[PDB]
Amino acid sequence: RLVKALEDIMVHYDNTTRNSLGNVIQFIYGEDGMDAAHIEKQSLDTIGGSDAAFEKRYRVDLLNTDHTLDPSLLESGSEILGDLKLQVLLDEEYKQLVKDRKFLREVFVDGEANWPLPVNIRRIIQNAQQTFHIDHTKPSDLTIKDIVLGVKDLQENLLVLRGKNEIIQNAQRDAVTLFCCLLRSRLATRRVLQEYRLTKQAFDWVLSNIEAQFLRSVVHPGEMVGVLAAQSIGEPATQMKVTSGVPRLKEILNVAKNMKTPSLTVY
Amino acid sequence: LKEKAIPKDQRATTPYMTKYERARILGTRALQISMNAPVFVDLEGETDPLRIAMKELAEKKIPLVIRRYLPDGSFEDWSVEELIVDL
Amino acid sequence: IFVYQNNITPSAMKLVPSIPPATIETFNEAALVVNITHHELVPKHIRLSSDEKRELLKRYRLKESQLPRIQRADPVALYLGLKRGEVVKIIRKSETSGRYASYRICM
Amino acid sequence: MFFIKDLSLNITLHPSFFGPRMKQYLKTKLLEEVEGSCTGKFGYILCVLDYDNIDIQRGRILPTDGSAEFNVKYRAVVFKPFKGEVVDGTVVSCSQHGFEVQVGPMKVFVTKHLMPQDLTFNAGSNPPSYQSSEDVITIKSRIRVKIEGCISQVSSIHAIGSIKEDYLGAI
Amino acid sequence: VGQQYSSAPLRTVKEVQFGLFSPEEVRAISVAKIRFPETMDETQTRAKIGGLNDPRLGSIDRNLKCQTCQEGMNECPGHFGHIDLAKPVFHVGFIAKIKKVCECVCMHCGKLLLDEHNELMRQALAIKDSKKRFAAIWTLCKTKMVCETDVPSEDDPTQLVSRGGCGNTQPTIRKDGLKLVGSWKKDPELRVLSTEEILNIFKHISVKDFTSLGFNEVFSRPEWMILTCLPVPPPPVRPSGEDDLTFKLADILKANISLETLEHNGAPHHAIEEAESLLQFHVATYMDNDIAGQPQALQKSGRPVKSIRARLKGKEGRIRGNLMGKRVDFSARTVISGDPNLELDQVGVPKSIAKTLTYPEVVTPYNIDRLTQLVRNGPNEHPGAKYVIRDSGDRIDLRYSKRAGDIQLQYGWKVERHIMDNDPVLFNRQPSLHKMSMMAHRVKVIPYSTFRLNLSVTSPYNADFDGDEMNLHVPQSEETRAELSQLCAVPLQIVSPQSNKPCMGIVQDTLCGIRKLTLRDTFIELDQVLNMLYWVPDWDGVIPTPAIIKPKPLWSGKQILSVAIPNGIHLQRFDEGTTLLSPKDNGMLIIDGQIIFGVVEKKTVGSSNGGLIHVVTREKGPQVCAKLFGNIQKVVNFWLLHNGFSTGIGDTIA
Amino acid sequence: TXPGVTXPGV
Amino acid sequence: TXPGVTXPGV
Amino acid sequence: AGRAALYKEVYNVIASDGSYVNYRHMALLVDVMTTQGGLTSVTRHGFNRSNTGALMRCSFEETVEILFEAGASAELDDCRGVSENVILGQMAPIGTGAFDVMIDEESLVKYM
Amino acid sequence: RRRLKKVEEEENAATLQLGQEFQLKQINHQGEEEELIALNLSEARLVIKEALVERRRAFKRSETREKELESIDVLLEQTTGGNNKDLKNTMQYLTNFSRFRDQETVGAVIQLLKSTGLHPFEVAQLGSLACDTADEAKTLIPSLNNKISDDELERILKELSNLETL
Amino acid sequence: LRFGEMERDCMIAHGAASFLKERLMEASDAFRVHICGICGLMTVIAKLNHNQFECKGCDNKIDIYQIHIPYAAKLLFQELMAMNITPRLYTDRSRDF
DNA sequence: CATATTCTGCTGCTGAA
RNA sequence: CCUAAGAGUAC
DNA sequence: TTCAGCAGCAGGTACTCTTATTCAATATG
Ligand SMILES: [Mg+2]
Ligand SMILES: [Zn+2]
Ligand SMILES: [Zn+2]
Ligand SMILES: [Zn+2]
Repeated sequence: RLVKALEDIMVHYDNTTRNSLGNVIQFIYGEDGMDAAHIEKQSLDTIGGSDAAFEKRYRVDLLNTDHTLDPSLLESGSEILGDLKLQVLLDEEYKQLVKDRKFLREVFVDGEANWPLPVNIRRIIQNAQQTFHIDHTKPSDLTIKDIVLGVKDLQENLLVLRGKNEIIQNAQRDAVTLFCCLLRSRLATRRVLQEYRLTKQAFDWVLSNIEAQFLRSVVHPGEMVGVLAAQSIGEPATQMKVTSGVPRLKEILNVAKNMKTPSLTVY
Repeated sequence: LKEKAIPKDQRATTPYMTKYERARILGTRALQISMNAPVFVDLEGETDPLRIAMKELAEKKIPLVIRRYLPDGSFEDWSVEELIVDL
Repeated sequence: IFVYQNNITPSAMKLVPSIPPATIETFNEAALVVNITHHELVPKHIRLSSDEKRELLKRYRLKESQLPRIQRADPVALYLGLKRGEVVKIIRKSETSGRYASYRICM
Repeated sequence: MFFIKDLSLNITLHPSFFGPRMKQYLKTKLLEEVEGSCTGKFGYILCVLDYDNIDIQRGRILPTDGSAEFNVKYRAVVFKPFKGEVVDGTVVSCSQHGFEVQVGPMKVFVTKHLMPQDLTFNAGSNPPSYQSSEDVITIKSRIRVKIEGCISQVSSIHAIGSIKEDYLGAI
Repeated sequence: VGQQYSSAPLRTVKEVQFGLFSPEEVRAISVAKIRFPETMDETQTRAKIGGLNDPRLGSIDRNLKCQTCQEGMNECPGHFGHIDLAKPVFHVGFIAKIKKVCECVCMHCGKLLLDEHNELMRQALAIKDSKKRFAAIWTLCKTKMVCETDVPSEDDPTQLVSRGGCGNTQPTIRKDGLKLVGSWKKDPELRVLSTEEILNIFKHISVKDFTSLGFNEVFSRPEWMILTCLPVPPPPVRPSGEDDLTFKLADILKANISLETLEHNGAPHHAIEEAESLLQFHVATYMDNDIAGQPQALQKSGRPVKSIRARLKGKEGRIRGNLMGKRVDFSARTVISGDPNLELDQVGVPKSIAKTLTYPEVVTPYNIDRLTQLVRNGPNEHPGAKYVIRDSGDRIDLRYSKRAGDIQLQYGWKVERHIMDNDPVLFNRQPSLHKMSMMAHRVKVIPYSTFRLNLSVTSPYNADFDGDEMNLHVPQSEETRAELSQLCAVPLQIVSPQSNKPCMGIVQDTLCGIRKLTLRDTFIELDQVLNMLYWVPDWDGVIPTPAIIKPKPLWSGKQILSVAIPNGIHLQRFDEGTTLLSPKDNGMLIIDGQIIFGVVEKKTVGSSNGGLIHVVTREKGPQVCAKLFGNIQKVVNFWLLHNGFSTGIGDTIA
Repeated sequence: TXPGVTXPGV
Repeated sequence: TXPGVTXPGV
Repeated sequence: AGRAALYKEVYNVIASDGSYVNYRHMALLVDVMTTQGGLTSVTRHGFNRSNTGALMRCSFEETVEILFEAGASAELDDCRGVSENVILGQMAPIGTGAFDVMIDEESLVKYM
Repeated sequence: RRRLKKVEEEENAATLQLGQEFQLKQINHQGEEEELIALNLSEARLVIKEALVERRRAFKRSETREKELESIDVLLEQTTGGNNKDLKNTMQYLTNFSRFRDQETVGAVIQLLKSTGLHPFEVAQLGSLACDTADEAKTLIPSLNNKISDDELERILKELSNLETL
Repeated sequence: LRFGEMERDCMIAHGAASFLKERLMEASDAFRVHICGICGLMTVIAKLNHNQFECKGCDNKIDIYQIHIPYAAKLLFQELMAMNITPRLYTDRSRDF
């Protein structure tokens, strides 16, 4: 029954999910436009932890001493202190991180940090570390402006929708906002310069691989997602106070006016 | 049909080739090679039509264009030359 | 908007539809005690303008009937005073992408 | 009468024919297939205009077949006889029932019932001719004829004419 | 031989337009008029002219061509006949609809009861979809029992505007079996609404009226719901022991002849009505034998008659049993056994199955030679060829052809030859609940009567080896073969969209061994190390430096298993209580393809998210992941073979 | 329903 | 109604 | 809110035995069930009554009645669904069939 | 639409019911609409000559009645091959019944008939048939009846007869 | 072997449309039938040896097409026609998507 | 003497107080 | 050859 | 300001094998 119901659902070339009549079921597949096979569980580092831990992990102050960065971290470590434009860049990066923290806490109420996202940033960082032989002792060649602008450009390059109008652009920004939050959480200036210690070419390689992997993870138009969903629901059901399992699935799919255990939850 | 055809300068589809597009391109090219179509790439001795088509796709010598259909009937013509094969 | 205590007599319901463009909407007090739109299961509903509806149908190449439907008896549709043919943008906090924007047409 | 009209033909090409001269093969197969043809929808098709760049379009591969289906669009000159239309012609044959006059690529059979009583058949003359007191209509004789009946035969269109109207007959 | 060449243009169906036959359309398309219930003439050797098996409808014998199209049974689609019914009868499937339509339209003047002057009729007629329009029009007009020759004015209900009404009272209509009975409100009179008067009132419905009722002017007019000419399907529809439909059509003709003779010779209305009811019952049971309440029309042998509706519906019906799911050729089915020595994407195919299933390879200059050799081999040995498809449509069978001499292959011909190694084949276990239960494997011809598959691929198939049977399908074209290899391939299905995690993993013995091999106690001496290194097909040829060099060179199991792990893989999983040092040897740390620490078990090499399988397939590719499956299986199976594992009663004793 | 799961109705 | 879908009424 | 509750119920059913299914599959299911403005069931009375083509509607259940209604109403079947092309034995516009492959004369001449 | 079976008026040139596909306006291959231009015998002859000479030039890169017949035969055999009996007969018919000679006269005639603002079929019939007087032309072509005034038709036919050459 | 409904659904999920078409047509039943563009019915008399195509009733001879449908589909359409339902098969779109 | 016929799962009121 | 029934095989 | 009259029976996916039979009884050419 499920497969017959969902058989005509397909992802079309405008990334919309439509049936045989052309009716839109989802304006983008899975509300993110990503293939399920390219999704892995990753930790969003901004939603969890404490405020002090968050500031220690992310905040960088070029003009004060409480949250400054060690000048040995980067090559221009003694000349960037006292700079103002770079301080503006750090301020906006941290403001964006705070906004991302608030947004993630608004999305996931339980504060769960491990959620399925397409591109595994951790493995890309590890691959760069093993490929370029980061010695963890030489000061980083990167400039902070390079890091911030590269992150912004990489976000601009993560295209799910290619349209050139306000509706498609806004939908594109909506479809990548969670992955963009993950990218900013991982590729932060303090984290890059301290925890990972990227070089210039290592950072550029990380950016390029993130872009390539994100573009590779996009759902392919023509995917018969309706049958995939129906089978992905039916097969675990075959593997199988309140009724559960096959009878409850029957009561859900067959929208039954009367069910065995009608329960209500009050907070 | 002029209204159906979206102009090339404002195609809104991905510049990458889908897995279904690649599979159909390889199948069509192999079926053409099996039926004595001219080969546009120099063979290194391979006799399988499928791997001949794979070699043709690797260096972009497949003279086919994908007509991708939008749900309203409009279509976009993407040449195999300009389609990026990342997978 | 008419707010009543218990019920409206059927002899008064029939004259609720007045001369256009005046639309009379009747609401029961018991149903208005709890604001449905504050439930975390209820996402954000924003009524789209005629220009916005035209732009949405143009950019997505959609017809009148190819959009997802919202009944003209849905509690949110009554809350926002939807009339038929008007499209509501639905902002949803999705767990795959942080923001999702759907659209539902009134029927 | 003569017109020029927009026509489209569907041509299927085998996979073996997709060499650099695909355009030339398509154009040559358009010829010999529609050139000098007859159909009830458009009458006679005599020649194709604007041969320099005939719109061949892309060409769609038939799935599971490999043959490409082209929708070639072109300008074609058409000679469609119409009911009750006057056209000039050259008489090529005469018989008891009527006479056959050559109009363009077609032969129009004008019956003996559709002539004035003064014009009468004469099989004694060699060749037989529709002779009158004032003139004689022989082989290779000009005549203006109003076509009033056409029967659609795909192999060769047939028409029936008349010269009863005023100033209809030999010029 | 298939079907010979036809000059008609080849197109695909773009739109299917449904509708009803007009009686004149049936009379126009019918190639013969059926008048005799007997299917065979008095000689009992020929099809009777005018009978139900008229040769103009199609040939019932292979030896004869169809009298209409002059084609064989293979080509002839069958041409319809028509039976001219003496009196109109109700189409059973439309009776309810008829009951609705006649309840929406005045039974005397044939006009819709509530015109646009009714306020609710503007709302009802404005509905777009025809079904909803008809539902609204019916549920509002069924309660009106007067034609309303005069109606209150739309501007104000003071003056009266006169439409074309007749003022008669509409009857309340019920169905009593296959007939409609109308009760007129007493000024109640009960009488049967004759099909003739219903057809007359349906033919008088205006175009606007019935197009507002959901009908179409061209494709379905309401009066076409009444049967006056029955289309007789050709013998292809009812092949022969006569078919049930043939007996039903014979009964229909018998009833039609009886009614015709009774009407012509003059008879009481009782006998005429009885014959009419018999004809209606026969027609209805011919179209639908499962009418509720009425007794089923029994076949000659005392069993229910299979109607057209019974043929279409059900699991074994036309749609579900022959179109949505049909029996296909080039398929095999046999028992499955496990093979640790096969690749993940490799399936063992019995030699006999490979000899029966065949693939058509197009003769090409690149493969003219090898195909020729297969043609020389014949069908009785493997590898070989079973058929040669000539470009003229003739098919040379390799059996009974060695007498004729050697066959010269020409470009464009086809060699239908035994499936060989590395042939992409679809492989299935049914019920096949998901797409991973139907995957593309590569053929490996084996000399035993069972399908052999990797142990890791049994998990998506939900397959055991206690008698399970599995199915094998072979593509018969290059496009299907290519998309089978590039879309449905087993390595591509390693990570499933079902749970964004691998569906295949190390299972059963290979799992147990991989736990025993990766223990800290497990030390492997030089000879077994060399054997295990050689057992890895892609081993680079360098012997790893032993974990212990003196006083005796010993390799650990982790060191040997790290050879199978591809270079460049980093995995770090922290289990319960594990530290950077692993006192319990739990968790997992692999750096650059070397197992730094951790006992390898279900959490590492199983079908789990973030495990070795997932990391390898997301870093190096599905082919590398399948090769990892093979390498790990080979090394662990060899070690477990030379180490041993058991279980007994003492293992259950405390 | 059906049967099973007449109609409704009949 | 009917029955089904007495009357109404009776 | 009904769609969100339906997804939560389906997810509870799936995760009752510890199994995990990606969000998009159940999201598609609950979006299909709620795309008509109300809760549409996976039953003969639900998805099989939407005007989505007589040939694919009849393939589920109530075949002959669906065909009769289509004949009476003179429905047009655009053959966009998978079942229509399966019944007609032609390539459905799914997967590899969601597009058309065409030959370019100019590109083929450009190669040689 | 898609009306099964066809009911339509019988074709009649006098009634100007040329056909469902011979209507006044036709969609060109560029996608826009153009008036159905109807070729008179001389204009059609020039069009055929231009098409054939252009085809001959493309294949190369890739007057009295007898000499014209020989020339058209040679050019026809050079341009096209077989199955041209219909085209040969049409070409000899055109060379026989030609009312205008070259580009200048046919251009003048076509612009003059365009200035008349009459139906393209009617102006093509005017150019096709070489009449003498006004009412004689009216009775030759029944589609001309009550479409233009007698004096205007007479004067335009006088200019046509003046443009009639050889 | 039965290529059932849900095996077809597995192939639909794979996206292998051409393999599904080959399974349902070439392997099982591939029937070439002649129809006309006037009425989509299969009432076209096709004398292939004589190269004659004629649909009686429509009185047409030049507007005939051929389609490849399963013989089960042809039998279904013919049974529908015997059941007073017209499955008119048209090879062109009368409506925009 | 051989052949024809007699267990689960849905729906629509209005009349009379 | 068809139909019906029964017995089982793997889920 | 408010409520009593019913009624109709199929039912997952593939696959193997066996067994009975498909009116009897009577009238008429
Ligand atoms: Mg088992
Ligand atoms: Zn036949
Ligand atoms: Zn009336
Ligand atoms: Zn027809």
